[PDB]
Amino acid sequence: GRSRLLEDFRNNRYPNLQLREIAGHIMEFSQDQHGSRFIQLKLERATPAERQLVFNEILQAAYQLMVDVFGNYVIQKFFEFGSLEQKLALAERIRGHVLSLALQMYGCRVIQKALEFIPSDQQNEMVRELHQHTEQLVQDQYGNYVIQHVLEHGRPEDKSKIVAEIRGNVLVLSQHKFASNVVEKCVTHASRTERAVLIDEVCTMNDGPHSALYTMMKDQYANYVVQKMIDVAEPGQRKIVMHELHQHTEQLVQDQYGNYVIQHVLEHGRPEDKSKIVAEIRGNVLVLSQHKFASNVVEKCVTHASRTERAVLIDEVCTMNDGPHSALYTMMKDQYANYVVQKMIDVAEPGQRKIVMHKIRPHIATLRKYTYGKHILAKLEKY
RNA sequence: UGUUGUAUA
Repeated sequence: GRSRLLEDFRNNRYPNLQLREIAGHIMEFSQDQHGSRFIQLKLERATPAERQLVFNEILQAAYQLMVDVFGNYVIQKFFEFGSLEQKLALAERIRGHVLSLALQMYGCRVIQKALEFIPSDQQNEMVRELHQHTEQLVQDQYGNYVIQHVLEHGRPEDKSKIVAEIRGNVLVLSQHKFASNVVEKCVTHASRTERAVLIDEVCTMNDGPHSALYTMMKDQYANYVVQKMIDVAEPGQRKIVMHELHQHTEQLVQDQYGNYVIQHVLEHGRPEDKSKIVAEIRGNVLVLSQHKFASNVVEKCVTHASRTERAVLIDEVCTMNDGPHSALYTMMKDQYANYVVQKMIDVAEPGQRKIVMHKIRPHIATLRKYTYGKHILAKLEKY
């Protein structure tokens, strides 16, 4: 199916091939893996005369290039390094097809490039086509990237229109694999008023017997939205969001997705929020350290809480008993809590580390017999 | 020895 020229260029002939030599073959080269990189490289150091010759061979069938696995890079080159007249002619071929391209695996790259480098009257013409289909775009595996592009670099008036389509479905779209990222970009990149309205929407609604925010923090996708809502909420709303988190801390530290929201607060939140999380953990360090999910939260607590809060959690482990065992001994033998013991050794202050080593000392000579306890021994060979 | 989400050769 390939021309002789393309086949030979692929098979190492013409090591000095120039743009002018492949006249009449631009469309075929563009739809070829190596023909496309050739045109892209050659365009970079090509004269305006050459670039225009290339452009005339792709303009008619430009759409076909936009939806091609290899040709879409060529279209993108002209949207970024072509003449004003070339950018505008390509925008004309796009007119009436923006939606199809934004829904397309390669077309959506071309749309984002066009939105970034064509003039304003053409950006607004292109965005006008999209505003009629925001609902579909927000949930599409490719269109969601085009919506996020507008939110990150578009003009405020256009961001506001995207917020209006999301205004009302924050809870549902936050649980959507593709749309949850758009909710994030709205929360981070829209106006102050629009961010507060979106955050307030889930603050004021209930999901049956659950608070909407609690549901979101348990969701595989919406937990990322809440983390962003925590990062950008103004102080008054932030306290409202955090109140839902604190009320459900015990549930969330044991949840497969909620435990990351708790850790996010421990690593990047305010210290008094960490102090309240620690106060819920206190008295349950033994049990939570043995939990697949909560054990990670216990680790973040001793790492990021205050000096005395960490000391309290470590001292609890040192002083509490598990039936006839010391809690430390039970923790060392557990598949998860052994990691907590190791982290506690690492972060303890020398005086407290000595107390930890004292409770560990009777067991050193027999840790090798334990599936997980032996990793305490392995670690201790650095102390 | 232990847990989270979409981008092109």
